[PDB]
Amino acid sequence: PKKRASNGRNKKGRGHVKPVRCVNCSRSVPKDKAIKRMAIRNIVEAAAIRDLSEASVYAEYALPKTYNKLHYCISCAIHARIVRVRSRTDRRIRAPPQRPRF
Amino acid sequence: KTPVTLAKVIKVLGRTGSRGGVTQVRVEFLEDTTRTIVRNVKGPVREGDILVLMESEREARRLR
Amino acid sequence: TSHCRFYENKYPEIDDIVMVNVQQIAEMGAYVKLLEYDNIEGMILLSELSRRRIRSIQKLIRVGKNDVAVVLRVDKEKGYIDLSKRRVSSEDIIKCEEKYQKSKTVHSILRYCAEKFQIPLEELYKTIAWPLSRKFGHAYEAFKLSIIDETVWEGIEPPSKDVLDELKNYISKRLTPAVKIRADVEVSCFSYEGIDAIKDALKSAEDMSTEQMQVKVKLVAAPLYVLTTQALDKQKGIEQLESAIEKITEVITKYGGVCNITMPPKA
Amino acid sequence: DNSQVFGVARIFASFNDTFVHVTDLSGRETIARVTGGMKVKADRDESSPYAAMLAAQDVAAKCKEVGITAVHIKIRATGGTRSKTPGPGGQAALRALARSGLRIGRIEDVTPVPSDSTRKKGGRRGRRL
Amino acid sequence: AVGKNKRLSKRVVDPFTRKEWYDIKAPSTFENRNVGKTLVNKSVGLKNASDSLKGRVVEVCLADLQGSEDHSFRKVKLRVDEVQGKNLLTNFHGMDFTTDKLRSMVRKWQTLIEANVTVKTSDDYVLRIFAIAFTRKQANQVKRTSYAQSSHIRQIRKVISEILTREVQNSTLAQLTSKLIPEVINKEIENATKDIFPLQNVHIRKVKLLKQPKFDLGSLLSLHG
RNA sequence: CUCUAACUAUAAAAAUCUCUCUUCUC
Ligand SMILES: [Mg+2]
Ligand SMILES: [Mg+2]
Ligand SMILES: [Mg+2]
Ligand SMILES: [Mg+2]
Ligand SMILES: [Zn+2]
Repeated sequence: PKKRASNGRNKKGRGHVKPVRCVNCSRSVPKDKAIKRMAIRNIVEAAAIRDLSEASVYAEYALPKTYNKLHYCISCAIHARIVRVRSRTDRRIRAPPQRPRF
Repeated sequence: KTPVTLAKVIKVLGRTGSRGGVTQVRVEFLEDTTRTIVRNVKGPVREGDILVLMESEREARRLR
Repeated sequence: TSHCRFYENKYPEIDDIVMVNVQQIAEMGAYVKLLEYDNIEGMILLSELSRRRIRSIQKLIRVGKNDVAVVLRVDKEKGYIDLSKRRVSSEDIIKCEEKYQKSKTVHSILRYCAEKFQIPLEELYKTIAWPLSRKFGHAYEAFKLSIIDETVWEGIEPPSKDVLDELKNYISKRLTPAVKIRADVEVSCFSYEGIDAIKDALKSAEDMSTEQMQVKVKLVAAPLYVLTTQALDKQKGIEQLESAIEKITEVITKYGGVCNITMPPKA
Repeated sequence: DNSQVFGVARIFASFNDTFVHVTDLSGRETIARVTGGMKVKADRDESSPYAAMLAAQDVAAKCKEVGITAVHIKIRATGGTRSKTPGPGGQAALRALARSGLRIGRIEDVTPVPSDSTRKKGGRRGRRL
Repeated sequence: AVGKNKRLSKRVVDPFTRKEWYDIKAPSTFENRNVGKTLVNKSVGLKNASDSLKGRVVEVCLADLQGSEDHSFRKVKLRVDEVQGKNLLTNFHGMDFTTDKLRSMVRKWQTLIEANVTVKTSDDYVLRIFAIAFTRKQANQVKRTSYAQSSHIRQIRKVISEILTREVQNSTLAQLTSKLIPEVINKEIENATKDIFPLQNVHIRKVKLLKQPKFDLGSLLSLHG
């Protein structure tokens, strides 16, 4: 039976979209079904912020960030903890998991 | 050389490892007490011990 | 007493290949003794012990037996080794085999010397083996030369001349080799007289044969005449076979026949 | 400027065997190339942070003998059609470079990111493991 | 490690005794004209080093050339062409952004408009210039997206293209670079399209270079000191 | 009754299984 009225794809009116490859397993998966996670992080983590600050010319050098949109597979997404199985009445909710920190 | 350094724990970050027998703590050096590391310990510790380290650049990684 | 390592120093170097006899196994690894060098102990760890997944250690290591290994780190203060076993290439084991075999020969010979003279192997190695290894890289080639050319004992000081005499006696007794060099010449004669041709040919062949090595032309086939020579020096027998070939060519060129070659003189 | 002789650190951290490769400003001249697999045994931990740590100490010592006192980090992932996410060792390499006296300037990420891949290795169903 | 099958198919020296340092001199259009030092083999009679230097392309942050930090995210490539001995001169070779800023402004829920133009400057230098703009959410837009229709995008591309052509054909890359440093072309492009669409973050990125006419010594030495 | 900031990072191997099923009416 229909486990998902949206069929998971989130297409509803296109017929075909261009597939994208998985970052981990390189699975040719449609760009809308594939789970996209925007990893924006610090090029140097808090483990070395003090060290870099002390040992860098250009006082108050604003260190750069690194941005990458990761196109996960879906088997990979289940396995790499990116996305989790949910209750059948909980699958309804599409809002992200409530702002991890404020 | 003999670069043996000491580090007093300021807090203990739970117990890690597949065995469940190792722990993870946040140590701060006897010198330069504003410079801290996270390090893995194998045995009973609490806030106050002085670990001995043969390294200083190493940081603890969660054991799986 | 087997001691006083083969090389000029008792400690290893950082990259070498070696061979090891296992003595025991502990949980973290095995601290075992080196045989390419004298006796110094060192660890081989389980993570760098087996090639495939380490399912058993008894089957692989076989304590009390001989294996190939390499050395990665060295303790040059009191003596401790870090070794490796998975990183032995398919080509590494072969040269390890040959190196250990020549070392074992040069060790057993001088061990017999020490046992017959009841003098520690340290002094005997310092007096004989070390200068020879300095001169020619390894003492076994010097032993082969002493079998052939006896100038190798000039400028070397033994503890006593009786030591040199007994060592030369054991060289003559133990390292007896020749090489069976064999060639096959195709006879193709259909000339008028063809048996006196071969008779004269081997009359000349046995004429030039030196005392130290024999020359006999054996007959296996009418076209295929075989030449077998015991190369004691491994370099003059080829010349002997070539001279015999020259003689047989001179024989055949004027009777009226011809001959061919299948197997030139090859060891 | 107080005559800080500059170089570029130019770290390359794949998912195995990270690279630390310092060069002058032009980049045409290569000095102190020592890599991660240069210094660690297991052949599987070439990507490990400790590998990049020791490689970083060696390049720092060599460059300090050279005369270069400050470096420019150019972090590179494996790039191309590959994962193109920075390797585990590169961050440790950068930290150890910043530890060993060297001064740090203008960290950049220079991973080769395509306007598209030619084709990603693995087949349509990819690596099945 | 230390493993090698030796599939090879001491004469050792230290290669730094036969080496030395040259200095990188920036064009006068930048303030901090002392760029850095470059390591070179010692001069040999058979092969002179000065031949080897020319053609080198040094990559320097723009903020390192003007002292300020408003130019932190830009980057300039200089070409080594003329060596004065223990000091060499660099001409402009190219411009680019830093990937950090580029990804920082390429954000979702807004259309990026790209303009590409290959032109010839006042001299015979032939350049290629890329401009990137992003539609801006209005200061009153309760609607959350900020998309632009294809007609607006095409009009904006036309405007940016004509502006870039105008400001290349009317000056030389000396004057063009002196114009690029205070990014007045960005302001002008934003102002010329103010009626069409808001266009936040109008930037000129990756000023390429495709041809050099000849070796003109007079202006190159004139560009220094 | 006014509000968009923090973060990473595990994929070794594991095949197969002979019974027999039994009533709800105060
Ligand atoms: Mg189902
Ligand atoms: Mg989905
Ligand atoms: Mg339709
Ligand atoms: Mg699976
Ligand atoms: Zn996948």
